Amino acid sequence: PITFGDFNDGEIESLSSELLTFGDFLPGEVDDLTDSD
Amino acid sequence: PITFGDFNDGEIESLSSELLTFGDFLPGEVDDLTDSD
Amino acid sequence: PITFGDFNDGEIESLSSELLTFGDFLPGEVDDLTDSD
Amino acid sequence: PITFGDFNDGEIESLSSELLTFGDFLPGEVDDLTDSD
Amino acid sequence: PITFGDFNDGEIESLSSELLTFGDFLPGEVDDLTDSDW
Amino acid sequence: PITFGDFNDGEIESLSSELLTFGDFLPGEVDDLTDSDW
Amino acid sequence: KPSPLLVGREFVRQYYTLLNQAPDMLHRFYGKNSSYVHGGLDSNGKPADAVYGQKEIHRKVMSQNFTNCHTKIRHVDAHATLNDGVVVQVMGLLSNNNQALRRFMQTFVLAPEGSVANKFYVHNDIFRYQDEVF
Amino acid sequence: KPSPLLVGREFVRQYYTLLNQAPDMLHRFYGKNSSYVHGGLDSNGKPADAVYGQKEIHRKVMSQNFTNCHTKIRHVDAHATLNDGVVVQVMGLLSNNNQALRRFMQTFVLAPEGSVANKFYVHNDIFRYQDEVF
Amino acid sequence: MVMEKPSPLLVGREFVRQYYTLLNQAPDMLHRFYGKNSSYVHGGLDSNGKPADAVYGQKEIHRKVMSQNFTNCHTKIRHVDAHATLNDGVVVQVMGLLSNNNQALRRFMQTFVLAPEGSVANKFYVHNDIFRYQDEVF
Amino acid sequence: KPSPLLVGREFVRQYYTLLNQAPDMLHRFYGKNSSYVHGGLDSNGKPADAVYGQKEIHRKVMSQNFTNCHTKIRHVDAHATLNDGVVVQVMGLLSNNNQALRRFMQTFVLAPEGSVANKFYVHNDIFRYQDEVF
Amino acid sequence: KPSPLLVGREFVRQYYTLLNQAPDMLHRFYGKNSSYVHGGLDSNGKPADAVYGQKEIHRKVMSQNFTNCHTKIRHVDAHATLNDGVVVQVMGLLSNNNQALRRFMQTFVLAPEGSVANKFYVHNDIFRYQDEVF
Amino acid sequence: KPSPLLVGREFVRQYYTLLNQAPDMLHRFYGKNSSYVHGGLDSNGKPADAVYGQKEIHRKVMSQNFTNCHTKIRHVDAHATLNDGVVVQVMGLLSNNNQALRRFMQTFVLAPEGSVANKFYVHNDIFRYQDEVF
Amino acid sequence: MVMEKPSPLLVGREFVRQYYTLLNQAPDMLHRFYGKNSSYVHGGLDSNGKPADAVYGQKEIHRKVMSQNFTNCHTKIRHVDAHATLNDGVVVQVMGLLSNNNQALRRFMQTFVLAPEGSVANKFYVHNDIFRYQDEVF
Amino acid sequence: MVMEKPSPLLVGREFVRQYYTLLNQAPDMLHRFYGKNSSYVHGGLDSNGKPADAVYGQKEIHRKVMSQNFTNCHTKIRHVDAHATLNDGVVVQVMGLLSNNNQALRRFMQTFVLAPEGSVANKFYVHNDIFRYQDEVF
Amino acid sequence: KPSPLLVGREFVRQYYTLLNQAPDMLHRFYGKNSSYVHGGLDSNGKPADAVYGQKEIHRKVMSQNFTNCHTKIRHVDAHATLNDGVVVQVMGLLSNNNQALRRFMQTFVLAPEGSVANKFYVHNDIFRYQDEVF
Amino acid sequence: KPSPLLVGREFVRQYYTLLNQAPDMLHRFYGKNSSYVHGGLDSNGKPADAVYGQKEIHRKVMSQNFTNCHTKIRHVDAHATLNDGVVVQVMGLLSNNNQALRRFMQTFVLAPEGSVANKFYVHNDIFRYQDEVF
Amino acid sequence: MVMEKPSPLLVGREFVRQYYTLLNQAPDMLHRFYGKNSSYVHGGLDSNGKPADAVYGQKEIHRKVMSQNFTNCHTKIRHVDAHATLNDGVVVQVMGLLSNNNQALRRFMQTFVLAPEGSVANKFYVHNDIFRYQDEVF
Amino acid sequence: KPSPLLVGREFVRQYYTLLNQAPDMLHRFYGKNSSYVHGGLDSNGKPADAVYGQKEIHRKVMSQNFTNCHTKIRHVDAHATLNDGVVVQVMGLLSNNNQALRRFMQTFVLAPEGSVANKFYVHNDIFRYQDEVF
Amino acid sequence: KPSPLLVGREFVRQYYTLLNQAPDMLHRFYGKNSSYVHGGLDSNGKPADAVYGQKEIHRKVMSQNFTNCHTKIRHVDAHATLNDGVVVQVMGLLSNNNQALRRFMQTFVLAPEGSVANKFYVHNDIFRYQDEVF
Repeated sequence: PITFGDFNDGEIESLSSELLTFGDFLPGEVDDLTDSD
Repeated sequence: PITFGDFNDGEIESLSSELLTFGDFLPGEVDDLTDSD
Repeated sequence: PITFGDFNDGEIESLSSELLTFGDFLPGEVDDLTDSD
Repeated sequence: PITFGDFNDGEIESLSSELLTFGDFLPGEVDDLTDSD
Repeated sequence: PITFGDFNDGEIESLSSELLTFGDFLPGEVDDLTDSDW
Repeated sequence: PITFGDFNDGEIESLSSELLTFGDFLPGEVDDLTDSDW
Repeated sequence: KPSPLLVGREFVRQYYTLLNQAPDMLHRFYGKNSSYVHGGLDSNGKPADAVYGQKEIHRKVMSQNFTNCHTKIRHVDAHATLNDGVVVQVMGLLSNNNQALRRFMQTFVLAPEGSVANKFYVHNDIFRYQDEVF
Repeated sequence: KPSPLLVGREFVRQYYTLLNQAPDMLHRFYGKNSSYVHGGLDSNGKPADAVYGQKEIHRKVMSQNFTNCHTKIRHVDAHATLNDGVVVQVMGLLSNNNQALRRFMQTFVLAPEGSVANKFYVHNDIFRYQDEVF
Repeated sequence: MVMEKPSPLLVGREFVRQYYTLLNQAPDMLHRFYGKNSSYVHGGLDSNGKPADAVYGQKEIHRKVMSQNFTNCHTKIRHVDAHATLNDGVVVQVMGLLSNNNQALRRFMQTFVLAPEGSVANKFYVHNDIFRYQDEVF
Repeated sequence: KPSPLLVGREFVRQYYTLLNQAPDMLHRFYGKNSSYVHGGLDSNGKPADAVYGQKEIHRKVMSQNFTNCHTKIRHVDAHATLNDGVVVQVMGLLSNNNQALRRFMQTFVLAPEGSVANKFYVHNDIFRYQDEVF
Repeated sequence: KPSPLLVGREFVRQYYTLLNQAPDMLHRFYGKNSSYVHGGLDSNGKPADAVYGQKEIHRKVMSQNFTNCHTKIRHVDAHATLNDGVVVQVMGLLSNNNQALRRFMQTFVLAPEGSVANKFYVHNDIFRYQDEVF
Repeated sequence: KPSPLLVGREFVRQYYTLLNQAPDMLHRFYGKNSSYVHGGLDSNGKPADAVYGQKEIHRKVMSQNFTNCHTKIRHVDAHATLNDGVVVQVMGLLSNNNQALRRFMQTFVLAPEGSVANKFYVHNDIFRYQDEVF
Repeated sequence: MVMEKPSPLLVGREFVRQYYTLLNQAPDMLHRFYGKNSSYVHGGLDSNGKPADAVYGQKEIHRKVMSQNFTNCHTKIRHVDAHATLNDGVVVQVMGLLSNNNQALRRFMQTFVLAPEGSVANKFYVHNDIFRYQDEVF
Repeated sequence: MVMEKPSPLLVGREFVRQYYTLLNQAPDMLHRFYGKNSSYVHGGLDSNGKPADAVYGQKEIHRKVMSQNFTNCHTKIRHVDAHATLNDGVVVQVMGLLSNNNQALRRFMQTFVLAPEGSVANKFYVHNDIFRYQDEVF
Repeated sequence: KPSPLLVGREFVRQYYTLLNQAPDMLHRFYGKNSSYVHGGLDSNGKPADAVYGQKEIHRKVMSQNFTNCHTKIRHVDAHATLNDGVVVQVMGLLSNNNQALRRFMQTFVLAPEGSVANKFYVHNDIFRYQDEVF
Repeated sequence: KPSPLLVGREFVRQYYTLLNQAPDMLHRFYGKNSSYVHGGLDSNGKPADAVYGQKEIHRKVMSQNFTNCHTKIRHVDAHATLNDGVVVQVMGLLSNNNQALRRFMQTFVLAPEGSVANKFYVHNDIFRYQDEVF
Repeated sequence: MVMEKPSPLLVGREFVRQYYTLLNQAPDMLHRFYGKNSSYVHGGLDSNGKPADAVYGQKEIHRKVMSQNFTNCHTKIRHVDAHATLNDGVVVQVMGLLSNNNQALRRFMQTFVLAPEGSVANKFYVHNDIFRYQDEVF
Repeated sequence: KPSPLLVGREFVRQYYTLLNQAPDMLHRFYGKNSSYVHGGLDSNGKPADAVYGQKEIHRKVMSQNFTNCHTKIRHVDAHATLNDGVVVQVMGLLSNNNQALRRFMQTFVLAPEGSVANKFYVHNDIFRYQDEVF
Repeated sequence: KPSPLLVGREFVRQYYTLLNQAPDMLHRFYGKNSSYVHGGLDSNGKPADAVYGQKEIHRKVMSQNFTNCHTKIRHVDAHATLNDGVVVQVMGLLSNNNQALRRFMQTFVLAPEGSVANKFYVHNDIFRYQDEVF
């Protein structure tokens, strides 16, 4: 268990919500549109 | 003929209108109302 | 014991310290000089 | 005689002095050091 | 003998050597008179 | 022998009398090596 | 369920990234019978009326002419509301076509999709600037 | 309960004594949610901005920055307001920074704090130089 | 169309206007501004060189206000400052010039403390009135 | 060749008449080497900065806000001075913007133009309120 | 004892992930007496004094106002320093406000907190861009 | 009637030559009611406001402060416009103050002054980098 | 309700929007944007390595736009700057990304010079259009 | 060691100091401050109620100063303002308190005009002296 | 015995009031072999020679020529020192002859007479301005 | 005996050399009854009070966090005082943690130990930053 | 006259200047800048396409600096940023251009972490040296 | 063969004594081929050009009408130059007509006459105020 | 033969570009027995002395440690002086190591080579900042 600052084990892992989608965009479709392309 | 600055013979003396009145006030009523009262 | 704010009875009266003098001035003569004129 | 604004013919040509050098630098040597290097 | 701008040596010192006085008082006369008071 | 606090003679100067050096270079070798070039 | 605050933060980030990158694709965020009042003063200076539906929202977004829409987001508040929705109040600076940044608020109401869990669509969007009002 | 006139005389004497000696402790007279206005100098001297609370009152007093301010009280009136409070209207001459005598009026509304009997704090403090008006 | 009950400065200015207009026009009617526990001083000067004392009560307030005859008095208010105070009240500090029966412009010095009636909202009565001329004090 | 006293009274009358009627023309009294100091307002009214030239004097007058300034001149002293000039020292009561009568000194040093006989311009103009100093 | 390289990669990943998602919690990485210098923020943009302390670091981060700042890490080097510390040099591409990819240096110096094993905080945080120099 | 392409090459060569040598004389190219717009100077550098007139153009050029600006012109296109005018679209690399080669595009619209044949003045001058937009 | 003539920036941005939307949807109608004396380059590259020359006419502009026959091209405008110029017209500088027939995103440089039609008020046509991709030049 | 000549304010203040110190110490030497064409009036009232006139010469300066015969008078200067004027001279405006022969301090109002002597550099004499009390004027 | 802070506050008030009112009378605050330093520039410009002895401080004060010397005390510190004396550090603003306020400090060292209790004479007086060393 | 000015200058040099090089060694300057202030702010923004004793002085110095303090001395003025002591007035600029320089105002009082010749100890020390007072 | 001690920025810049001048003049003597536990990497590339690893000890840095020719290299430093770090040491971040044996100048990325020796005041050695050309990375 | 440093110092002393003691006497310092600038402006906003010749220098000095100029010399740097000439760099503050001091920048070039020992004349003189350029 | 203004402008451009690009190659601008005082601070704090000769000039230039020296040239003046030389006065800003810009002057004296026509070498170089004198 290695953490930095005052974060616990997996604090920002729980903050990051990969299955949060909006509209009819597929999971990560907005990011795939944004990066590269 | 004694004048100051760049004024002519009684330039501002003719400029100063003593008979100019506004409203019901007599020619000097406003001055008398403001002065000493 | 009429007092105001958080002042104790006699706090600022003791703060006055009329007996304090400086130089060779007599007590209160500085005030006498400045207040008169 | 194509000129722009109120510029005489060859005015900035005279303003440009290619043979003016300082120190022991050869003509254009300073540009050479500070161009693409 | 160091001088500049076609000025005689000490031409400027001599010109500016005067002090600020008033009337016919010599420099320090007023101070001498008020020296009497403690 | 002017000293302040409880410090001895020149204790402050002794403590603070040390030039900035890097590595095994006593202060001066680097300037010596760059003195070779024009 | 993710916290309303996290949902609001993520939606604000995605929305203001897509606004800068693909303004024409912004119509996908909304659904049927969704309000959208982003706009300026009308001919008489009154606030613009709402547009409802994906087609109308896309038409309004295209008419807005969002080119290189740079946002500078000062505050995002997200709270849970009725029908398991999320209400987000956003304050920030917006600059379209690299002009001066203008202060704005924008209120989102995001409604959950009945079919797919952990999925929201923008039921309500209420954008307005500051100089157009104050 | 003491006579309101006696309270007024005691307060005027003590307040101007502390004013003359140590201005920094003037805020000790005031408590919470108390109003203090005095003359006025924001950009031109006309805007008189009210301050509330001990911190803001102390800040205003330090900005007004009396130095050996002298005072000659010509008249003091004390009456009984609501909630057993006292209203004290004082007319006098003030000289700040060893300047000339200037006519002034100062109105106190003093309220009892309740915790200690015969204890009052400056709930309202309105100061105004006579010269500024007229 | 927020109702926005009047600010204390507005109440103070409105009260000053009404009080002084009524005093100039119908000063016999001035007594209804005061309540049963109202304190009143108006430029008093007893026959001792000191300012006169106060009157506490509406009936004797009326008695004293009739005692000082008020005919066609001219008032010019040059400062009004009103602030909120305890029990929702308003404290008003007023200065100006007052001349009764056409004498010279006398510089006066006034402080008002108003109190809500309680029976009806936005109703105030003069709980405290302190009024002295500059000449009688300085 | 007029009397210094006579030109002093004539100038003081004309100058305050123009000051009361049309302040914006005051600069016509001055030339280019003229010095003008009057009151002062930089931080708290203490720093009085001299201005020179007709443009600077006019700007200073417009910033000094003369509107309906009533002057009751109590005393005028006029004397002869260098280069056949005159010096006028006047004491009076000034009321600007319909304030109260404030005691003031005003000192003019008037020089002849030379082009026209019996013609003078304000070479030096020092104004000072008595209350702000005493 | 974790490998310095391992903690370097873990920290670079976690730090840039949180920087992309929620910039407001960047200061949580830093503690007391820690130094943070990032880019240039001034009228000219050249000078930018480093800030110290969690409060100042958070204020600087908010002033910069990161929004969808995407990072593509091209290289990361981690080495062991004094007090069992870690030095992490990072080369990458940063794009803030959905702008173009810009080459950048970052230099972290991480010290162990001591209270908890395998715990590190950003003691030093130097940031530099490509366009700023060269 | 010279070839618009020839006029474009002549103008681009002379304009960037004078730009490299003596920035103070750039306004000499421009006349009256001409528009000059550049990258933009501000507290944030975002809003670029055009200026009109020789005086304002010279002031803006001095403020934006060209110095030893090396220009490598990748491409120049010159075409004929209204009133026998010329339009010059120029792509190149600019390094001001010995910074790096930054990609830029600049559009000139030149009109004849009429009095002298084969004489043109900059009527419009729009300059733009790529780093601040792309 | 003052009926103001559109600002040159507004005309430039509106023209950019219509131009690129119509180019994306119906390139066949694009030729009607240009008048008789219309000069045009659009990312040209002849079989020599140098950028292609300019073309000078409406019917030929139509031939050109059928020559590059854009289909479902995607355009992403990043900058538009419009200013007034001679004869009431507007000079427009446009920059962004264009991909024809679903290739990669390419930076481009565009300069527009518009002229009033003369017969109908607030009617403009593309007098000059200069468009070149960044890769074909740098 | 740049030898700048004294500024008008500096010379005016220095003259005021010397004048009001010599007035307190040796009034008999006060006449030496003035020259042959020196006009001087010092807060006088004639036997009519109007302010007294001024004397116009060094001998009458001496006669006047002996006339009001100042002894151990106390002076407290509150304001001095000096400005350069025509012919290199300095005009000085001074206000303070003066009490002669140990009465109460009286507010006074003064104007000074000095002129260079001409022979010795940085030497001035009191060309014009106007002095009046506020009691005799207001 | 009074507190050193009380002694310092009272002495600061008395001295800085007597400076405005009766500057010539200040010489009775000092005594035998007391250091007085208040001064401006000299031939070197930085230092000012101290004056010792009542006649010397009186002469130096008269040379200083304080006319309506308005002071403005921003801070006063008073601490006890050797032989019951009090050291006072005063920070504030000074204005001689109603000119612009200048920042200053003044250090007092007050020593007690053994003959009289609560009898303090200024053994040391040092004065300096901000603009004269900065 | 040596000159008070010389011993004061020597003490200022040594004191600031220690204050930067070895801040934890600073307490050795002070003695049993020594005082110490170094311009602290707390509560209502009032400046911090003094501390007494060598241990308390060391604690305050350690708490104040002096790291690589850079000091520029613009004025030093030392004079004789009671018991052959020296009063020192210091004007300068101080920068802590290599941050922006702040104007500082300082007063030292040094007293002989009693037995060792030419041995002085810091009886009193007062320090104040300019921005915290003015 | 206060001796003081050098600021961390001064130490970093001074070290950069000495390090690079000695590198340009006598690369063989570069090894004396490090210590027994010094980590050092100078723009490496293994036979895989990935950047090479670092050496961890005086002898290894000496071996590496002998490994690369490092002769008559020209360096132009564009940025130096030094800050204080743990144990009084200084962390230094360096940006510039390097060219070894007279090739073209290539931009490089460098980070220095210095450590006080402790035995002698104001003496430092290179504890950490990270250097990679940004041509094998980007 | 005097030291250039002392020669320059004495020349600056004499020049700035004569600037206010006798401004009309300043032309005697210059010669036949002598330049002169003293920081002038015009309608175009560009700084004023130079004048050549003793008569033109005298006319320009009279036009600039220096009256009671007060100069504070913050820096003088004199060095040897061709033909045993002296180059002098002057940094200071100059105030004209007793107005506000302005920072001034000055470069003198002094050449020997060649006929008298230690005889120098002002070959070149360049002057510029700070506000008019920066 | 070119104009002195042209020579000065070209030399300023070349020198201040070589200073940024190749500071080590700056020694070639000077010749034998040439002054160089680009300093300002030393051990005692007084302005630095001079270095003569190409070797000494190169040594001092290397000591300055110029790193990405960004110059900002506000003003350049060039005049013809004795022995056909050119005197240049340069005012502007300088930033070393991308720090804050500091205001400065630089005085150049360029002498002509006897052998090569139209050839100049820097006989004299003087450099000064504001913050080291004002």
